[PDB]
Amino acid sequence: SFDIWKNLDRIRSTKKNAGQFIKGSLLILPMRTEDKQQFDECMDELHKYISKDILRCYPQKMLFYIVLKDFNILDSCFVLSVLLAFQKRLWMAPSEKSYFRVPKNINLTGSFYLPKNIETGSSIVEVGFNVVPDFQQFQVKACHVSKFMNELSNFFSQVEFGKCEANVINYFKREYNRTYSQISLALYELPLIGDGLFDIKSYISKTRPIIETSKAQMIKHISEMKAYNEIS
Amino acid sequence: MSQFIYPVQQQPSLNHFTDPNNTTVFIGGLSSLVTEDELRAYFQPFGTIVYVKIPVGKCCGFVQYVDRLSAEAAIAGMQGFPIANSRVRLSWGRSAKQTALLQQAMLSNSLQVQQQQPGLQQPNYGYIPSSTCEASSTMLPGCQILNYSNPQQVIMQGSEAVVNSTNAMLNRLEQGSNGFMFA
Amino acid sequence: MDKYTALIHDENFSTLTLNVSRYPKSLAYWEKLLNYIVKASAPICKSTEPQLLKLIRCTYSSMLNEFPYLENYYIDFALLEYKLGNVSMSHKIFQRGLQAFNQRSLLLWTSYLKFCNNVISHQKQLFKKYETAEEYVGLHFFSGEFWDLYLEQISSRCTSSKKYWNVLRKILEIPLHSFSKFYALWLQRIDDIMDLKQLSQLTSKDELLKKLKIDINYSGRKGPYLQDAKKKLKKITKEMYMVVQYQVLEIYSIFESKIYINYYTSPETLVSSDEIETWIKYLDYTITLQTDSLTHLNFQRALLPLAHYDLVWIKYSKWLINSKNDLLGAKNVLLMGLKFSLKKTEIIKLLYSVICKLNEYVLLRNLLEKIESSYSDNVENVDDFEIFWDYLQFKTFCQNSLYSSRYSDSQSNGLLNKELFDKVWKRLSCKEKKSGQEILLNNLVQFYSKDTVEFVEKNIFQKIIEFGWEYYLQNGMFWNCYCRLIYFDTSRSYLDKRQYIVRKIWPQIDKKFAQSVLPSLTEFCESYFPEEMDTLEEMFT
Amino acid sequence: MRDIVFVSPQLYLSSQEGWKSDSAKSGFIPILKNDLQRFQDSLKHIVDARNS
Amino acid sequence: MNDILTDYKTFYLTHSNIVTYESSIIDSNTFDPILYPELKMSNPKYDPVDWHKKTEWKEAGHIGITTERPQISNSIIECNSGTLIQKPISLPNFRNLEKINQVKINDLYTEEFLKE
Amino acid sequence: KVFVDANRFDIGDLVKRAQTSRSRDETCESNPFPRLNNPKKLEPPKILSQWSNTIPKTSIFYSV
Repeated sequence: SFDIWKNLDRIRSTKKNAGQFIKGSLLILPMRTEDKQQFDECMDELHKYISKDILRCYPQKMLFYIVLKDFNILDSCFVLSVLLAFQKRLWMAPSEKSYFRVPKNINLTGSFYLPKNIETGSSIVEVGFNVVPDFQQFQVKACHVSKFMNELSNFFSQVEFGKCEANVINYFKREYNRTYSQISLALYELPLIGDGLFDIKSYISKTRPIIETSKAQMIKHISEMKAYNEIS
Repeated sequence: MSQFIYPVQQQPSLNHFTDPNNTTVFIGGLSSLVTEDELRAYFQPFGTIVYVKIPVGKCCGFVQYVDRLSAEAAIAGMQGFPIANSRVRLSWGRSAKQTALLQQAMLSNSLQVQQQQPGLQQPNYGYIPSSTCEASSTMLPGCQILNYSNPQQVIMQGSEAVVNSTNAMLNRLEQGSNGFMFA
Repeated sequence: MDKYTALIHDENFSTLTLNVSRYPKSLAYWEKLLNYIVKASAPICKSTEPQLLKLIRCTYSSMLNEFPYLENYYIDFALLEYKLGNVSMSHKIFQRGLQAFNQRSLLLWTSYLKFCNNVISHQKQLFKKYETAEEYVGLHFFSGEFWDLYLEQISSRCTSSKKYWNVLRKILEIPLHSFSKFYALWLQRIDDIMDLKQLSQLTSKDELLKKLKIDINYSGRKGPYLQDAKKKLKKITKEMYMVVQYQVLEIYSIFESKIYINYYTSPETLVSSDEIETWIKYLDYTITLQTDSLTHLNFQRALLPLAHYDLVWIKYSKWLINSKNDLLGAKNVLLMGLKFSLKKTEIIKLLYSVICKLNEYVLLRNLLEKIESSYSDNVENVDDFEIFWDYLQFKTFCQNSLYSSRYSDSQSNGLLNKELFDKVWKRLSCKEKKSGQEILLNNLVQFYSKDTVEFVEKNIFQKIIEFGWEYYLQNGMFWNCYCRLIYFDTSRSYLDKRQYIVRKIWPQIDKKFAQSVLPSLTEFCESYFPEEMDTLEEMFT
Repeated sequence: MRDIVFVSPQLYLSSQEGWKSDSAKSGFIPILKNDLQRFQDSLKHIVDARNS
Repeated sequence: MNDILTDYKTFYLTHSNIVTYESSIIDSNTFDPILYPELKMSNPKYDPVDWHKKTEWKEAGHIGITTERPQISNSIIECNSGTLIQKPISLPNFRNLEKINQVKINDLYTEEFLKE
Repeated sequence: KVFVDANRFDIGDLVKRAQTSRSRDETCESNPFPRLNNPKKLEPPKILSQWSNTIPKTSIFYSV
C-alpha cells in the first residue's frame, strides 16, 4: 500500500482530529534541484491541492525554500511525503516520472528546520551541533510507506510552537546563504594556502630553529631509547 | 590557620604498570604459528614500532611503540583478537634488557628495582603522535612537519607520502595474494 | 583638515592596510593595523568623528570575520562599543561572539554576564540568561568564576533564600577546579542554621524522616536534636566531598596538569606533541564518561588550541557518528571544520563519504562542482594527488549513477566516459610532473570483460605504445598492468591469452629496458606463468 | 562609505566576479579606493603563477 | 584488513551506482559500503550494534589498571537549575565508596612470563 | 586589552602624586611559542584541611 492517498485516508481515519491546525506553527524545508521544469511540474501538481495560503516557495537568486505556515497535522505528512519522494526519485528511478505514487524499496530521507523556541515535552531525531544558529534541524531515516506517516503524526502531535517572529523566514534565508557562502569561500582558499595569502617568507625565518632543535631532540631520544633497549 | 591546603600524595613505587612513560606492550597467549613479520603486520597500523621480538618457545612477544597514545590504542583495540586461532591477552610489559635484569635480580632476590623509560624531552613541535610515514614543505601547522623512519632516523614528511602509501598498499595486495608474504 | 582625512591621507595607513590585504591570515599585520587605527583616535568619546568610528567598527568586524576564535577581541570590541554609549550593538556583538563558538566559551560567557548584570536590570530576564548560560558552560573544569557570579547574584537579589540552596546543591556535585570553596560555603551555611524548620530548605520532610531519621516537627528539647541533625548532614556532605575530590584529583593528576595552552593564538602557531597526546587522551576519557553536555563542552574547549590540525575535527565527527548516531551532526561538524583546518584532504574525503551515506546526492554534486571550479576546471593538473583522486572517485560514482551503461552486461563505464577519460588522459600526458601515474594505470586496468578490455587496451595501452613515452615504457609496473589486464579477461581462453601475451606483448618492449622491466615482469611470471619463464629469460639475454 | 572599499583576495584570485564590494561581508579586507590599482599590482606575480 | 577495505571502497566507488548502493543499504545493521569502510578503518572489533560494570568504564583514564570508581547513583548535574527549582532535591545515593583506595592490577606480564 | 584592567574601555577612564605595567601596544609576535619554558604548571586544586585525610593515599601514576 505505497500510495500516498490511501495512506492519507488511513491516517485521517484514526489520528484523533489531525485536521486541526497547530497555532503559530512553522516548518522550513530547503531543497535543491538539478532540473527545473520537472520540479516545477511537481510543484504545480502539489499546489493544485495544498492551496497557495498554506505552502509557499521562495526561489533564492538553485535553491527552493519550501515553507509551511500554520500547517495542519494531516497536510504536513502529505507535503513531506510528496516532496521527499520526488527528491529521492530524481536519482533512483528517473524513468517512472510518477508524482503521487511512491515505488517500493524507496526509503524516505531528508531534513527540515523548525524554530528554536519549541519544546519537545524514534525514527525522527533532533541533531546536535546545528550550523544554523537560531533554528533546530531534524533528520528522517528508515521510512517505508506507512512508518514515515505514523512517525510524523506521533512527533507533531506532541511538539508545540510559540509566538513566531514576523519575518523569521528572511532571517533563515540570510543565515543559510551566509553559511553556504562561507563554505564556498573555504573551498576557494584551498590552492592558495602556500605563501599565497600566508606570509610564509617570514613565517619560515621564525619557525626554522624550533624545527631544527626538535629534530635534534628526536634523534637524541632515538639513540637514548636504543641504548636503553639493547644489552650491548 | 587556613582551611585550604594543597593535596599531597605518595608515589606508587614505579613498576611497569604505573609508569606513564611505558610504551611497550606484552602480548601473551601466542599460538607459536606466528613469526615476527606477521606480528609486526598485526601491530603496525596503530603506530610506529621500535622493535618486535618473540622469545623462542615462550609463547609471548613484545611490541615497543614510540608513542604512549599508540600503545594505549593498540591495547584498547587488539584485546581478545585471535592470532593463529588462539585468543590474545594484552598488557603492559618491559624491554628485553630490563627483562633479563629483572630475571637475574629475582633469581638473586636482591633489589627488584626498575628504571623509568626515557622521555621525549618536551617541548617537541614537529611531531604529531600516532602518525604513520613510509617514504616543498612550508611547515604549516596542518601537515606533519617531522616523523619517524620505518625500520631509525628522522625524516621530514612530504606531500608524496600519501601517494607512496597507496602505491605500497596496492603492491602488497597484488603480491600478497600470490603468496610471497603472509603479511 | 579633519582627523579622519588626516589619518586617511597618512602614508602609514596605506602600508599597513596593504600588508593586511596581502597577508590575510597572519594576524600580526591585522593586530598592528587595528592598534594603529585605534591609537590614531587619541580621545575615545561620543563626539569623535562618526566616519572614524565607522572605520574602527568596520576594521574590528573584518578581523573578527577573518579569525572567528579570538575571544579577547570579541570582548574588546564589545567593550569599546559600550564605551561609545550604545549598548544594543554591544549585546549584538556579544551574541555574535557566542554564536561563533556554538555557545560554549567560558571567557565570553563570564564577560557577557558580568556586563549583563549592570545593564539588564530585570530579574526574570537576567536569571533566564544565567540558566541558559549554565546549561552550556556550567560543567567546565575552570567554571568557578561563572558559579561565583551566579551565587553572588542570587544572594544579592533573591530574598526567599530557597534558590540559593537549590543552586548550591547542584554546584556541590559538579567536579570543578575550585569545588573546595563551594564545599566550604555549604559547610558554613549548614553550620549557621538555628532551628529545625530551616532543615526543610535542604531536602523534603519525608526524605529527611525516611533516610536520615530526622524529624523536623520534633517538639521537646531541640538543641541536642538539631546538633544531631547537623552532624548527620555534615557526614553526608563529607561523603559527597569524598566522591567529588576523587573525581577532581584524578582528572587533574592525569590530564589537566599537562595542558599549558588554552587559548586560540593564530593560524601560524604550532602546538606541542605532548599537549596533542594529552588532549586526545582527555577527549577519550570524557567520551567514556558518557555525559553529552560535558563531551560537547570538552570538544569545543579542545578546538581552541589545535583548531587548525583537523585531527580533533575528525575525532569529533567519528564520535558523533558511531557513539551518538547523528549523521547530520557529523556532516555539520565536518562542514564547519572545512573552514578552519589547513589540510582539508582527510576532512573532504570523510565529508564525501558521509554525504553519500545521508542520501543527499545533490549536495555531493554541488561539492564536486565547487572543488572543480576552485581549480579553474583544471583539477586534473593539481599538484596534490589526494584531492584529485577523491574527486575522481566520487565524480565517477555520480556519473555511473546518472548515465546509463554504454557497454554490455550492465558493465558501468566507470573511467571510460568521455568526461572523465579526458581528464585522466590529460593527467597521464604530463608523465613526469605529477605523482599518481601508476595508481591511475592500475585503477584503470580493472574491467574484466571482452569489449571493456578491448576499449581500454586500444585507447590507453596501444596509444602509449605507439607514442613511445620512455618513462612509461621503461617502468615495469606498466607492463605488469598490461599483462594483468589481458590475463584476467574472462572472454579469452587460456591458450589464446597465453599466446597473445607471449607473442605480442613481450616483443613490443625494447631490450635496453631489460634491467628495469625485468623485476616486475619476472614477479608476474613466477606468480602466473612458471612454464613461460624459460621463454622470458631466454628472450631477455 | 567614503574613501574605503572592501576587497577579498581569495575571491579575486579565484577569478570570480564579486571580488570587490561596498558591503562588509565575511572575508573582506578594507582598502583605499585610490590605492586599488597597487593592490592589484601586489597580487600580480601570484596570479600570474596561478595562470601559468 | 586496511588494504582490503581501501581497495574495496575505491572499486565500489568506481564500479557501482546509486541505485545499487541504495538497494544495498539496510539500516538494521547500519551497514553502508561507503562510510563503513571508513569507520572500520583501524578498529578490528568494530560492531555497529549499566555503563559502570564494563571494562571500558572501569579503566577509562588509565589503561591496564582497573579500579572501581566512586560515583553518585542519582546525579543531578544533567538537570538545569530552572527545572531543579521545581521540587526539593533528593539526597545523594552513593556507589563504590569503600573501593577508593583498593586498586587491582592484572599483572599478566609477571604472572605468565617471569613466573611462567 | 581585557585582563590588565587598566587599559579596559569601560573603567579605564579612572586609571587613565602616587610597576612594570602591561602596555596596550603588545603584539602576538612577542613570545611566538609560549611553551619555551616561560610558563609554569597550573596550581593543584585546594582541598579542605579538616578533611585532608580523605585524600587517596597513593596516586595512580608515578610522576617525578
